[PDB]
Amino acid sequence: LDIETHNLTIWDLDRTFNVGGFGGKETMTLREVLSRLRAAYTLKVGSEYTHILDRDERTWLQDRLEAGMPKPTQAEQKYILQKLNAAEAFENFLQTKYVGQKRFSLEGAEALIPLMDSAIDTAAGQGLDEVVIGMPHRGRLNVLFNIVGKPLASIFNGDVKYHLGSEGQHLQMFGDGEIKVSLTANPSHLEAVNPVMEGIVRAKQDYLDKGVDGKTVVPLLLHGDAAFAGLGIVPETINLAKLRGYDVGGTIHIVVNNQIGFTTTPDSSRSMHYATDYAKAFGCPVFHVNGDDPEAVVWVGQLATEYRRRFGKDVFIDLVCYRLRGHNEADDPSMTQPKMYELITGRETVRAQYTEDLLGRGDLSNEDAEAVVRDFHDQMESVFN
Amino acid sequence: ENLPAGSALLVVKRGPNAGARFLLDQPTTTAGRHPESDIFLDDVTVSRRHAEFRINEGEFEVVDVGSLNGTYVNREPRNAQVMQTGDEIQIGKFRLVFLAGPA
Ligand SMILES: Cc1ncc(C[n+]2csc(CCOP(=O)(O)OP(=O)(O)O)c2C)c(N)n1
Ligand SMILES: [Mg+2]
Repeated sequence: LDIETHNLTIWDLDRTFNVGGFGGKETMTLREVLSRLRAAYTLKVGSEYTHILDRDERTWLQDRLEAGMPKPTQAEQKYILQKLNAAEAFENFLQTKYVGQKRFSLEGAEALIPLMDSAIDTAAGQGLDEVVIGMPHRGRLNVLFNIVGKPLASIFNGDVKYHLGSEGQHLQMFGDGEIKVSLTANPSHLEAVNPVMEGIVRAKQDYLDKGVDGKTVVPLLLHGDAAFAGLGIVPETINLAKLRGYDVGGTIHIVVNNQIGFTTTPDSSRSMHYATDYAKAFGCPVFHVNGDDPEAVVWVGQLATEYRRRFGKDVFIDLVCYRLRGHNEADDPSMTQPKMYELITGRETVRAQYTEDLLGRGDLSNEDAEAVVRDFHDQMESVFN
Repeated sequence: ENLPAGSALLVVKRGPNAGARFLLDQPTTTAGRHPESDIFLDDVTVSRRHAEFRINEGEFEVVDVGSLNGTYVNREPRNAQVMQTGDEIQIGKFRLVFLAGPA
């Protein structure tokens, strides 16, 4: 990626070259070529797509990634801020009003809530029937309140809340679409829900009976980074994707990459460079996204749901975040990883950072600016009534 | 229909409590996520104080009182508007329909 490796120097930056339709142009300067390549492939979204064999599906991804993320409207921007406010408000209620919930915290990975919302909303606009979710413990009660839509009374009243299943409806803010949302039951044994969830989706598709052009129930599956690279059930289930009795039209995969297992680091967890490298065995695209840029996270959710409907294959999203607290209720993570938890302790939250960025681009009026402040107090008063 | 003269009605077309009916018959009526609101609409998308409905010389008006998401009348953002029968009003993810009474 250095210009010295390709026998080019600073003296070539303002000379013009033939580029063969790159950026919809025949000629361009090296300065302009470098600008565009860096804007497309080196900021907050990293893409792996050139290993795909079909020319038509390689060109579709190339054109969308090099056009860039569209500039979102003010209304859109305020809707992303309201979801982050709700996510953080619920984390505070759980930590204060109940005990032994530090294990199950989503603090560090609050952008998960606006990513899942983006995908479910895109599916409702496509005209599809249901979304089935499978996931582990981390963030489960947050997903029950902010994505499935259960009341607080229902959540807080055999087995625990962290393993039972639920159903709900998702209406579309800026459209006329509705869609059902379901959450599957599972044990503590990691990744054992993967094949069970796929089977539930195929049974529901068969009952609707819409043919090959159908496939109108979307599977959304959440993993952790250590479990995804380590347990063999993960690639065993992806191998059923294109077979005759087992095909469900693709699976959207989200890997929450918080750069730690329990007391174990990625060096001692996998022999692959990234955790999502099984994608290159099955010929599918991978999007790596920064969990502290919420506008980039909502774009990747939309693009992945559009790729599934067009090509009917699996798609993989890597959400790079961190884990604020330890896995145990009373356990110090600096005991084993002291250098990593120097960087983590005493940061600003993703909500705080995004509020500061909107109030410092001068788009918002005086009346509009007061409202952004008051929204976080409203969400808090509501949960603690 | 059998509505008293000078009154009006709002009915929930789309939302969790769809089919619910509310009666506009007093000079000011409040609508939001505050539990002491006249029209209580419980959802994350609605603000604690969101809009008021006001009756002034036999004429019905909607007014935004400083919400984050704003109020829409027939899929167009407005700060105040006088409503005619069969108009769609959006407060969050709730959509309501306005029906006048006898004069
Ligand atoms: C099959 C199985 N093996 C081992 C465990 C023990 N276990 C519980 S939590 C955990 C760590 C998982 O780490 P990761 O998948 O990276 O996600 P994180 O919880 O850090 O988000 C392990 C090994 C388990 N629950 N199930
Ligand atoms: Mg992890």
